[PDB]
Amino acid sequence: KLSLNRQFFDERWSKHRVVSCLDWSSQYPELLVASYNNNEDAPHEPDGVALVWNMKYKKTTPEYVFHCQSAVMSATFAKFHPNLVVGGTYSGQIVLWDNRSNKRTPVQRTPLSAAAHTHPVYCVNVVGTQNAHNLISISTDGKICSWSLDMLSHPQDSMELVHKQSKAVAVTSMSFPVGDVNNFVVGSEEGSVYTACRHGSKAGISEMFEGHQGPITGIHCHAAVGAVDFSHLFVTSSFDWTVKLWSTKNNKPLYSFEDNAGYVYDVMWSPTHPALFACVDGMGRLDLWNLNNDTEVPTASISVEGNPALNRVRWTHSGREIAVGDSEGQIVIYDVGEQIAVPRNDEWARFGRTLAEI
Amino acid sequence: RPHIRGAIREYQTQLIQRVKDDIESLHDKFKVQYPQ
Repeated sequence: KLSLNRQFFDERWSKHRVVSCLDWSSQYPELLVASYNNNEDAPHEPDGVALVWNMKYKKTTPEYVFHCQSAVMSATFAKFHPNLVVGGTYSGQIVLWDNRSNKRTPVQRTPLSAAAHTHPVYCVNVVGTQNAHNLISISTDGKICSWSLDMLSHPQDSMELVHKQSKAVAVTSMSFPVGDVNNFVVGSEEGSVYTACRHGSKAGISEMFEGHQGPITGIHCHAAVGAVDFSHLFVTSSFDWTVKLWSTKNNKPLYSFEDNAGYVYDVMWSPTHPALFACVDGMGRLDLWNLNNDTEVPTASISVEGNPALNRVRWTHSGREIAVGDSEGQIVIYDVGEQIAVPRNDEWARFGRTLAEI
Repeated sequence: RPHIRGAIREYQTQLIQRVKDDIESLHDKFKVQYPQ
């Protein structure tokens, strides 16, 4: 069972565009961000036009319109900035929009210097809390750059990302684990997914684990079972149609869950109910599932209207619903409803450990 | 020290609006000219 709620779409700004990454309100509740892509059929329009919506207000208009010059390859909210919107681009500059200024252009654009990114940033993110935060931009070039949300003309802390060999690490949708232990996992271009540190001389790339050959599209981490498990588990996504569960100590671990007749594009599993991961396809199917109940099948899955290549999906934080980003500019909103967080749900840990023994 | 420097933005903005208003008063009073 999947509770298909309302949808968000506006032809005024989703006119034959590609829905890029998403994010829910990391500060507010259920008011999400939608990064888009350029539509070369409309060259007069801005390339990257981000948009937001408000599920808690129950309306249809894209509440805010924001648009830099280039195509926004990534976007999300800002940590403890209830007026700001951070953003990655295709060119390499990192933008910064504001809502209260009513300026449909970002007010603080990262330069295009070598010290900054001159390659698209697929994953730019805030990290800790009030005093524990920063802004880490990681372009596909292979550089990380810490930035304050105040100073943006120069990266606060910045270094590259290379393996033991001096070859580049074409990152794609990295993710910090729970707690910001600075050991963020990095979805590389294809295979060689890495764990990478930030503080110490050992910062950067820790080790390579390869369990799939198709080019990576996403990664995610999660939290506690209700203070039962460590939950450092992180699942990935790739173009080989398979999704592998990983560990911080394995190299070719846990069963690579494969969805056939579909090009996997993203995974993100809500820490609420320790295992409820949702993958997507290049056909219009949301085949999400829990590993405790099922084993290798989508639990309460659904397909999507028409055949949209579902680009990105995000669980509604601290609760349950699903944001859906397609290859076509349209946002769909589903919900589990009946797939409530099971209490004392350690069945999954016993399950994954029993599978891990073979 | 960034450790220290993180938790003061609220107070900073309070002081900025103070600075703001006073420089605005300077725009006002200097916009009136010396002969008058």
